[PDB]
Parts: sequence; C-alpha cells; structure tokens
Amino acid sequence: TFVVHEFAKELDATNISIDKVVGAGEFGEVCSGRLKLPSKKEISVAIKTLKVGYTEKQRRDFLGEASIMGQFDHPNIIRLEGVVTKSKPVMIVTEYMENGSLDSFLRKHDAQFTVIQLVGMLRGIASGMKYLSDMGYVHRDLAARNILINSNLVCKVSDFIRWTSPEAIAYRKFTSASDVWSYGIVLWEVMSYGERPYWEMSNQDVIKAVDEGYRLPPPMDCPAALYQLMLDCWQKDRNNRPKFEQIVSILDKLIRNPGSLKIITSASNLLLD
Repeated sequence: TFVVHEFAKELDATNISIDKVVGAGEFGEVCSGRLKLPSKKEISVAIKTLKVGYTEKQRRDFLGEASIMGQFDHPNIIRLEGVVTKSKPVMIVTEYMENGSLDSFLRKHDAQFTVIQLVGMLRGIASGMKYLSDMGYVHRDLAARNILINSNLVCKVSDFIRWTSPEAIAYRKFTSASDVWSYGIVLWEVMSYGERPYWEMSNQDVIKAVDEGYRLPPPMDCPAALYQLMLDCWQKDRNNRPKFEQIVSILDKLIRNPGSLKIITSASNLLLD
C-alpha cells in the first residue's frame, strides 16, 4: 500500500558525477551523469537539482516526488536511486532513460516501429499501472509525455483535461478507473506516434464532445483489437472499464497471438461512441 528518509536513500555526493546538462526544470536544473553504487558498480542516472535560493515550500514540493517514487519498486516504474539533502544543491537521482519522453520519441519515428514493438511498449506501461493501482496510488497525470523510454524501448511511468476522465473533470472523482481512462488516451497516443489527443480543440469542446459520447478516432492502420481496447478504457460508466490486470492480460494475448493484430479497424474528427 502507498502511504523522505523513510523511502529514499541518502546518497553520498562523492558517488555522483555530472556529464551532461539537459536544461531547466520546474525546481532547478536537470542533467545526467553517473552514480557509483556501494558495491562499486557504476550506472548512468538522471539527476535533478533544487535551485539555489529555494523556498521551504519549493524544497518540500521537490523532495515530495522522492517520498512518492521511493515507495515503488517495479520494472515499469522509474526507479529512485536516492536523494542528496545533507549538501547543497539538493538532488533527486533516478533511473537514466536514454530515449526520453515517449511522446517526443514517437514523433521522431512516425510509422517506424512494428505493431508488436508498440504493443510491447504499451504492455510495460500497463504493468507499471497495475502495480500503482495495486498500491492504491492514483496517478492523475498518466500521459505519454510522463512515460520515459530506455535504450531497449522499455517504457516506465514517471512524474510523481485531454487525459482526464469525464467524472474526474466533472467533480474530481479520481480513482484507478480514471487512470484507466488516461491509459486509453496513452494507447491512442502511442498508436498515433505521439499526436496530441484532441489536437488543439478548445478545452470546453473536449469536455462537451466526450460527454456527448464522442471519442478519438482510430489511428491510421490501428488494429481493431487495440481500438476496441481504447473504447473500453473510455467507457462512460467507470465500472465498465477494464482493470489494469485485465489490460495487461489483453495485451499479453495479442503478443502471444500476433496474427490477431492483422485485423485492422474499419474505421481529425471525433467519432460518436
């Protein structure tokens, strides 16, 4: 069950080296480097720093991420290596993911992966979400931009209206079933190679169209089984959406029977139901 020092290792800064500054982040700089583990193994890591002259609120909000991430240990959830708090700048050190955010990565590779490669990505995301939901953690911001992808194309959940379920928009009813709605949107994003859900529709229209029963259309050459899975994730009644365990099983069956993916749906305009 989901509930800083309790869930995060205090790293010795002598074991951390920086070799690339990526850019600015919400609370400070973002870079990558190397971490020397206690066993002397050396690994690549992502490193995030807290800005000089931080406020106490900023420190709390920044480190709060580690207090959440550190509770999870799963191959499809970004791993927290630890934090540095006893020296400044304060740091969060996480799993290095060579290929960055999934949405941006897919946009660079439009139509260049096999369907089975895409399904593997999606199965990883679903497995990570099955564990988060098993822990009682509702992510609330599941989106391809918050999925990271490594050198072997393994996708992992990160970040601890377009993606939000209708009931969560209407009255802040956030549950694991609203995360399943979001997963359906991620499924569409992946099969669309990182197209923006609902493009640049007015937010009021995204809300109204979805409420009226309109859904994102099938991505080009989308397997029928995968578009149906999207529609299932987007059931108006949250009790009728699949659980994450069911999503993982559905995708595992498609991987086991790749021929099933050859059945292509029939089917920038939304489709009613």
